[PDB]
Amino acid sequence: MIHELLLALSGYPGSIFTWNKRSGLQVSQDFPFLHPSETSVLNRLCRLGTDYIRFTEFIEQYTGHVQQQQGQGGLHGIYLRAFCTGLDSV
Amino acid sequence: VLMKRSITAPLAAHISLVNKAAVDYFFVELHLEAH
Amino acid sequence: LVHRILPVAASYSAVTRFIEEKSSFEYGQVNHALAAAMRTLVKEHLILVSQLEQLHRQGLLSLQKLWFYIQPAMRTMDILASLATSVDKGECLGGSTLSLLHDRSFSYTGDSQAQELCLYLTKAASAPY
Amino acid sequence: QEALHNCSNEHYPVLLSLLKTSCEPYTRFIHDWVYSGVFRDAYGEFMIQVKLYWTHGYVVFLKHIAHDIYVCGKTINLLKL
Amino acid sequence: LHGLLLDQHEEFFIKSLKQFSLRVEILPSYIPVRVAEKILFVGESVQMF
Repeated sequence: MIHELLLALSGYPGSIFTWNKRSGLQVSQDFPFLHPSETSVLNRLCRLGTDYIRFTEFIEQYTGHVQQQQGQGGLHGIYLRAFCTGLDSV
Repeated sequence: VLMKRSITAPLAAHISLVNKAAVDYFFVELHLEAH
Repeated sequence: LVHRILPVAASYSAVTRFIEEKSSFEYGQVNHALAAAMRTLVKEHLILVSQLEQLHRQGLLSLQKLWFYIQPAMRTMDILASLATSVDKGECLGGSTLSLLHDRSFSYTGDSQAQELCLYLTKAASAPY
Repeated sequence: QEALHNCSNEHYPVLLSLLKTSCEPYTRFIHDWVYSGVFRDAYGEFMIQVKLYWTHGYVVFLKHIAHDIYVCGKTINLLKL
Repeated sequence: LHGLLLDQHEEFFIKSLKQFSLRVEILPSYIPVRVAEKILFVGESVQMF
């Protein structure tokens, strides 16, 4: 549960931190290793990794993905790729 | 941009020299002007 | 990785056999000069092997180092062994193994790792001509 | 064309390093037929394919000088006579 | 400095004397129209002569 959390937050989801698109990363919430004081902390920490997975997915998806084979600029083009390119160093 | 900036200059410099050497060769030896 | 490093030994046995079998006056002065410039690169190979031995005795050589080290002369031996096969197969003597080197030099010329080799072999082989 | 498509992202030096040594033989081809009038043909891939005194066909690189090369070789061959 | 662009279906706030104009929308709100006209003048003039 220690190493599993770092694995899930880095972007390689744990088997304890189940990846969902409606609740993101979330702790199991029913096993006897979690208790009300740490539950709030665990809920707080899950959100950062949920954002991290979407970030890394979107950066991989729009940077270096085609050789020049949408036409929309809010999904493709040089400026959006530049946004992802800055995002990895951020 | 990837284009010629200093490779076409020593190339286009030579094309016209070659052309002038042919056209002058017509006149001053074969007398195309006489025809 | 061990499988990829063995072919230079057959490509070294082929290079040492050309100097014996094709050293007769029937093939002539050009073949003698050709095999004697084949000999210089074998000298260079042994010169490689000495310094590699000094690194290996102190444990400071590994198979990842040896792979990178023997990759440049792998191509060298490949060219010399293929040329030995071709000169043997057509029984070439005279000018037919002075045209073959001219042809090999154009054949690989995009990197010019082999072009300097074939140019050197033609320079040495054409002096008795 | 893969240079002009992406010249700002991090995949640019790798593409330039490939293209910079892939243009070594093609530049030599152009430097032969213009300076000694030796036509060159690798495998059929040369940009110029094979009275009027032409034995060559013509009808990416700068097309502004491409058709100039087509006439610049036969002028050398005319100077050979 | 040349009058050449390499865009693929995108904008860099500019649209001889061919396809050169600036539109107020695509030009950023913190860059003024004033310096943008000077940029446009440079590009068009250099392309012409």
